[PDB]
Amino acid sequence: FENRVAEKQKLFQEDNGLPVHLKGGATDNILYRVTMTLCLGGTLYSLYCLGWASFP
Amino acid sequence: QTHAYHMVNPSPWPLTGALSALLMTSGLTMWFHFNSMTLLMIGLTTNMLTMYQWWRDVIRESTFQGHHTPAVQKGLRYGMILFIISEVLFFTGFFWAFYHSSLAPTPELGGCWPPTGIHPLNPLEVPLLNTSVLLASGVSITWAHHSLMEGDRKHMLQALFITITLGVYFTLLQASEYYEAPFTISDGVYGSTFFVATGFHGLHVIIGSTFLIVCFFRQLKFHFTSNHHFGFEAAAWYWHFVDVVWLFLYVSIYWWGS
Amino acid sequence: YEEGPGKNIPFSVENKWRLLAMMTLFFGSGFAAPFFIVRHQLLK
Amino acid sequence: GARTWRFLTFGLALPSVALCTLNSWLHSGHRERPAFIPYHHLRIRTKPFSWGDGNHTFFHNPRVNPLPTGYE
Amino acid sequence: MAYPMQLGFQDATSPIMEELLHFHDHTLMIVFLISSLVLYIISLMLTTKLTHTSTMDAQEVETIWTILPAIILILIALPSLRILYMMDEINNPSLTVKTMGHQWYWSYEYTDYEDLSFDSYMIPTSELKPGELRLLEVDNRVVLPMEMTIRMLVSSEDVLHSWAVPSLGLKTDAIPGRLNQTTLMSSRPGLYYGQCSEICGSNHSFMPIVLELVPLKYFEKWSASML
Amino acid sequence: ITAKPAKTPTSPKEQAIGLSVTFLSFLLPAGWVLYHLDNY
Amino acid sequence: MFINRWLFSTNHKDIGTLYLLFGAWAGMVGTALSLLIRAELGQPGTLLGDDQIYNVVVTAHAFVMIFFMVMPIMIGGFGNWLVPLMIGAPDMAFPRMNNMSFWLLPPSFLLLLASSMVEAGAGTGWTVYPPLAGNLAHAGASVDLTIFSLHLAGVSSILGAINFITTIINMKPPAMSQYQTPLFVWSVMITAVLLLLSLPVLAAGITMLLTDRNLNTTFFDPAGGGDPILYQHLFWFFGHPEVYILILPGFGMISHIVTYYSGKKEPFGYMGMVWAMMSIGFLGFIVWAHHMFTVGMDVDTRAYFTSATMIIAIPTGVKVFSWLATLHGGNIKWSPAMMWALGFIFLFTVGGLTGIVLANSSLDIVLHDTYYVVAHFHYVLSMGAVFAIMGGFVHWFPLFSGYTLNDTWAKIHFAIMFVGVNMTFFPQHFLGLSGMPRRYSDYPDAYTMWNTISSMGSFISLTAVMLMVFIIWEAFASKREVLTVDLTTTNLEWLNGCPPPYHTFEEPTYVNL
Amino acid sequence: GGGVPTDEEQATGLEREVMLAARKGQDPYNILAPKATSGTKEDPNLVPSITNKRIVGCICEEDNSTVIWFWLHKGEAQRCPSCGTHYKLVP
Amino acid sequence: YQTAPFDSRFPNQNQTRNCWQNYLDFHRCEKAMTAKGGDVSVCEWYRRVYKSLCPISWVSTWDDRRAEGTFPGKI
Ligand code: HEA
Ligand code: HEA
Ligand SMILES: CCCCC/C=C\C/C=C/C/C=C\C/C=C\CCCC(=O)O[C@H](COC(=O)CCCCCCCCCCCCCCCCC)COP(=O)(O)OCCN
Ligand SMILES: CCCCCC/C=C\CCCCCCCCCC(=O)O[C@H](COC(=O)CCCCCCCCCCCCCCC)COP(=O)(O)OC[C@@H](O)CO
Ligand SMILES: CCCCCCCCCCO[C@@H]1O[C@H](CO)[C@@H](O[C@H]2O[C@H](CO)[C@@H](O)[C@H](O)[C@H]2O)[C@H](O)[C@H]1O
Ligand SMILES: CCCCCCCCCCO[C@@H]1O[C@H](CO)[C@@H](O[C@H]2O[C@H](CO)[C@@H](O)[C@H](O)[C@H]2O)[C@H](O)[C@H]1O
Ligand SMILES: C[C@H](CCC(=O)O)[C@H]1CC[C@H]2[C@@H]3[C@H](O)C[C@@H]4C[C@H](O)CC[C@]4(C)[C@H]3C[C@H](O)[C@]12C
Ligand SMILES: [Zn+2]
Repeated sequence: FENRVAEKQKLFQEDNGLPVHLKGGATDNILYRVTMTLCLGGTLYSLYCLGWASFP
Repeated sequence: QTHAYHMVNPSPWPLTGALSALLMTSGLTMWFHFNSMTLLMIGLTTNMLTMYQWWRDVIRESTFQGHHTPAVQKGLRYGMILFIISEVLFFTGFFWAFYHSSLAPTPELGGCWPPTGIHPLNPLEVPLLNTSVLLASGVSITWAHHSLMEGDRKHMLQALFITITLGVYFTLLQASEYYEAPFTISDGVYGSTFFVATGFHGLHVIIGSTFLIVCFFRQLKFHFTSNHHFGFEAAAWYWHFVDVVWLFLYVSIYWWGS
Repeated sequence: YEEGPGKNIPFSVENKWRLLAMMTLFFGSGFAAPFFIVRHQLLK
Repeated sequence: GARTWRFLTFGLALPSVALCTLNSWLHSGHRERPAFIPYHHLRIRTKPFSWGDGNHTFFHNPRVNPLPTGYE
Repeated sequence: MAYPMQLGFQDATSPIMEELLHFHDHTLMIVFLISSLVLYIISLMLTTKLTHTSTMDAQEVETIWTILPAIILILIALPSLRILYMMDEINNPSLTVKTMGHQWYWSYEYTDYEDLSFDSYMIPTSELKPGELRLLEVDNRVVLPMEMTIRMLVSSEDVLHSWAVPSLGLKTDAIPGRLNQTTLMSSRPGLYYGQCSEICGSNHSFMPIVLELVPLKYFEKWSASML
Repeated sequence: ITAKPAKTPTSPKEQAIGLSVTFLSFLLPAGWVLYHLDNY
Repeated sequence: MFINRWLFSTNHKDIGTLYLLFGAWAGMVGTALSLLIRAELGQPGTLLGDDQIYNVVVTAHAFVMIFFMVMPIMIGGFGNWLVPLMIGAPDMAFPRMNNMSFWLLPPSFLLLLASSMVEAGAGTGWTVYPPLAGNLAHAGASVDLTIFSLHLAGVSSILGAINFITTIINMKPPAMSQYQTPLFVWSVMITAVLLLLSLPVLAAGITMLLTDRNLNTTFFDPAGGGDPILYQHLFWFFGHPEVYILILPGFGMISHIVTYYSGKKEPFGYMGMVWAMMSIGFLGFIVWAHHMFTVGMDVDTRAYFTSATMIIAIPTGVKVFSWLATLHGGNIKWSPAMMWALGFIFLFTVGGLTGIVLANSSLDIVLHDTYYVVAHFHYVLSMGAVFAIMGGFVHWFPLFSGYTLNDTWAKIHFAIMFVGVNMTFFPQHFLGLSGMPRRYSDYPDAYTMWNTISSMGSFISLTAVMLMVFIIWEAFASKREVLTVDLTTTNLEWLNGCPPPYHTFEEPTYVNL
Repeated sequence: GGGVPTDEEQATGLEREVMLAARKGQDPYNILAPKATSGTKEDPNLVPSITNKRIVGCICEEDNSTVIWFWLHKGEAQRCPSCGTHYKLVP
Repeated sequence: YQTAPFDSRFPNQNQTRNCWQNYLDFHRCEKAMTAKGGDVSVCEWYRRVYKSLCPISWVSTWDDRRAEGTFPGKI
């Protein structure tokens, strides 16, 4: 393999105001949206599960 | 700023981590009592997504953005040491459980250790092979460390590959020994102490092996310098911790407890 | 981010009467919860 | 040096693993399972397991792990 | 038993409970004195307009306020441990009685000679006889000989309980799979009450203990009558 | 400590309203539950 | 912007603020639970008619007060706000991991409130002893939800301890030794070391309870050769350190408040105070079995645990006398925070002394599992932690908010609370000496007078809590903006103004050697 | 056998700035404790700043546990209010 | 015989092993005596001690397990 660290340093130091978790580009936004959707949706489902289990 | 410390970009991973904890625990609840794995499989997935993105961002902040000054690296050194201490005290509780049960075997056991009807594994067979494997991996990871410090890319990769191979060998041997064992987790306090203590150790071997594989790919991608490679040091310290816990299990449970 | 008195908090203090409503609901919901938990357990 | 730790890896550590691998290899082969005795401190069931029929351990081996009622 | 508006311990029924009373008086004097001295010194520090705000040297005074507390702790520890070892000393019992805790009642076994055993349940409030004590009376009392060293052995057939009789200075946890020993000696005839002293579920409040202390001859005839 | 006078002074009447509303937010819901215990 | 700031924080001040809001909300839940306890006991007979619900209320009261009120306020709230400011650090070592310590607590709290809502709750006591907490006597999800609540609170505080130790060791000005850090910073470092070592042992024990309940292990089940008493050792190996964890940051805040309102530049005997906190922390690991004097342990073991427990009075005495020596010669300012601190010194001393009574195993036989123990810990822990929290809250509110409290209202609040807690807890000594068990829903008739007075006291503290909410409202409603603070030369946390900017110490302090 | 980058080749951002300044004996990110002068009005302690004020902590005597904190402003030397040691801002 | 005397092998609050040891000793002795067809009366001391100390449910459970072949002690 070849050392491509300098090209990743240029990408992550680009003066575009993006936070580090989104600075890789469009793929970061997708994986973020998948993660937060599963967390928030999962959490709403856990509250439904509590509602169900709170009664006999 | 005219200090050397890292002001971290606002991050969603602490929240996704906290919610993954909620989904894993409520999921285990739903699996043990309401016959369903759905919540648990969502929690495990979000937990793996959180860990991936969080440690990805740490690599972005250090290798790619240069935020790991000597002061920041010194902090991560303390954080990893303190994390390892907390894991030692966790194992201490299981060792206490083991010594408590085995030093004063109750009448239900036949008043002896090992209990009546327990046929322990021979400590000189696969458990001794496992000891040789983890000790060997402590030597190979040390070779990997010195190769990296000396600027030797090929030997660092070969040594670290050997170390991971031994971690996998240990894990496959242990899986095999679990399957072959004539006793189970339900075989009283002997099975309870054996499987829970070696089981948490097994999990730590898988976590440590995963950490080493992360270091292997980062090395392939040239992330580490001959002087700056804290992810490698942290994985090596964790790996020595896993070795040392094994030595204590081998002497206590496998040998003294047989 | 806004700095200074009334700006370093996740709730507004721009209107003392809306703030009273929000503080009422916040502390009130916490104090009420155990009474409604007991009611729940008694009604099963 | 890396040179010394490589010397130890190939000269001592892996030869040890090879010797213990030989030792394990030679002492393998299935030993005879003991007479089933329904001891009350073994095959504990206070709650069904959350998988299978509730009565099988997670890495149940029919050859060497009896159920509470005996070998399958 | 306790009486209304009681401040201190139930009157001692056993010599060891007498010892604990005298030890508590000694300890409580020390607690009163230290409490009072701290409140007085607070009030002394807070009642002058005179000031001294420069750096104060601490080492002379820190000797006083480590050594004096060390001596006070030794003066508590010495009689404390004398009593601990006195309770533990070999007494040769005349009788062994077992109690088993259950949700939510005590059973008693007297198996030195015959197989005598019975259940002991709280009298419901609605069934108390005039003059009887709410939450304290049982149907079947633990009849025991007065003025005799008795070995009590305590266990459980379910969850943790704890077998307590405050006026005898007794509290022994009732643990399944374990046989805990204590000794009981009453100086007097009478009725001595206690209450389950380990949270054991929804009727923890309602599984009391009643000892009935009588002459040996009466204990023997009661025992025979209970077979 | 020193401080400015209140930018939005809370008169005695305003304080009686805030104190009353605060106390009621604690007392009414718990009171409703305890009053209805028999019914539960 | 709101989500980035309050859900995605990497800022020690905003995370401190999240912890204070969480802990205040938790305090309302824990107070309601406490009032239900005292309502059941306020007259003879049954109020709830369901003692499983009484036991659930008692259990939840303790978990909420300990895990969701005291630890988040003292460590998460004051610790995150003050520690970086007091050492001139720009933030915590792990500012993103810090946010996860915070966000683990709402889910932990949700699992506890789920435990109480499913089946018949966990009516176990906060000790969660098997076999009562086992899958026979507590069948169903309630105890497992309680275990998982503790797991998440445990991870929160372990990662928090790693953060505080790293920050305090690594992020001081290079000229500043550990012996030039303020006592509050010492108190948080020592508390963090106790959490780091103690919580993993709790985690191991409650994990064993989980596996006994769900995977047919028998750690605590005699039928498999287990032992209920092993659970008790693992729990209290954690639980004694935990009670020092609950008071140490309070000791730290009391040192600062007494120093400040005495008009002193420094507490009396700084190195003695450091010595005392480290000694308490160490001895705190070797005394746990004083929670087990009635389980049937050997006489020599009881003699050791009695002796080792009494030793803690020596360093603790050094602190109490050092606080009085700090007042000595002070220009005393009778602020509401000083009143809280003086109430702390007195009430902590009373509770500490009843702990020395309990350390005597012989006397503990008769006092164990009685209201004497409840009286001891509501003095030393309940009033101690709460008085230090209220002192620190009234002292630093203007730093955190940029606004002043009404001092007259805050003095009224103190006076009501002082009356209420003493009326509540002092009579519980008489109930314990005279033999009233703890964890009871009802009592023999003789115990009526003290239970009646205790329950009437509980309503007085309720009035104080309601007034406290009004007082905080009045401060934000009126907006009196802070101008000057005295003694900034020995109170660095004030020197960046009220409130300090989002980013402080971007340019670090200059300290030469 | 080579192929591992050095800090000189691959360090970036603030890590690199700290690396390059240290080679020159310079400390722009405040990693080292400054050495006191005699602290007289003639020989004041020189306090670098990127702004017109900076907080000074004064440990007046060796092993004092109490640090004395104050803002040092651009202009005339100021004195520690405890020991009178002189400090002068050099923006 | 009034009750089981103090036994210096078991001097502590936990008397579980005292009950267990005397139960084992009785049944070992009864087997050794029945086997040669000697007299079980030599075993009487062990019998009186375990009957005094042992909970009825423990003896009952141990007796059932000896008859089942699941008693885990050596007799
Ligand atoms: C803030 C929390 C906190 C603190 C700091 C303490 C401090 C102490 N505690 Fe307490 N304790 C609890 C919280 C706390 N405790 C809780 C929650 C429980 C019960 C848990 C449960 O069952 O739910 C408990 C239970 C508990 C027990 C078990 C009782 C039983 O269940 O039977 C004992 C036994 O020794 C004990 C003792 C002590 C002692 C000796 C100290 C010492 O550290 C006190 C030292 C202080 C002083 C002594 C006062 C100041 C000193 C002087 C003025 C110097 C001079 C003094 C002398 C010479 C004596 N406590
Ligand atoms: C910190 C710990 C703590 C606190 C504060 C309290 C507070 C109170 N507790 Fe207790 N309690 C325990 C810990 C605590 N408790 C524990 C561990 C048990 C044992 C449980 C078991 O047996 O398993 C227990 C048990 C217990 C019992 C015994 C139950 C039984 O044995 O059956 C009783 C009886 O009266 C009692 C009452 C009260 C009362 C009336 C209050 C209060 O009402 C007293 C007044 C205090 C307040 C009202 C607090 C206000 C604080 C806030 C609102 C926060 C504000 C926040 C900011 C400013 C940022 N509690
Ligand atoms: C090669 C070793 C690798 C280990 C990975 C294997 C499986 C799952 C994960 C293991 C994690 C470790 C320990 C958890 C407890 C039990 C598992 C012990 C190890 C194991 O795998 O034990 C098996 C039983 O597994 C069982 O019950 C399986 C039960 C599965 C459910 C797990 C329950 C989760 C518990 C929650 C963890 C709490 C975490 C606390 C965090 C601390 C925070 C402060 C043994 O099989 P057997 O058929 O009984 O005997 C063999 C007979 N031929
Ligand atoms: C598949 C099985 C599922 C089970 C769940 C857990 C599974 C797997 C987890 C595997 C752990 C992987 C951790 C990868 C961390 C990568 C980030 C990293 O290593 O980051 C490094 C910093 O270290 C750091 O943060 C150090 C951060 C270290 C944290 C790791 C600790 C182990 C985590 C244990 C987690 C759960 C344990 C629970 C058991 C009860 C970056 O600095 P450098 O390396 O100096 O580089 C910079 C140079 O390039 C400059 O020249
Ligand atoms: C990204 C957002 C987050 C995603 C949330 C998704 C929520 C949807 C989950 C579907 O719900 C499932 O329904 C099944 C029934 O249809 C249940 O089966 C289980 O319950 C059945 C009920 O009888 C039983 O047969 C068995 O336990 C078992 O099959 C199962 O438990 C439950 O999970
Ligand atoms: C521990 C915390 C609790 C402290 C004590 C609370 C103090 C009481 C506050 C008032 O609470 C209310 O009291 C009313 C009665 O006074 C109730 O009305 C009830 O009774 C009225 C009079 O009979 C009826 O008109 C209403 O319909 C009926 O709901 C009402 O529901 C309830 O909210
Ligand atoms: C040819 C390549 C060079 C990589 C590079 O310098 O970019 C070499 C260097 C070290 C090699 C690795 C190590 O020699 C160890 C392993 C040896 C096995 O025979 C193949 C896989 C194995 C994991 C190798 C993969 C790959 O061929 C590597 C990575
Ligand atoms: Zn100076």
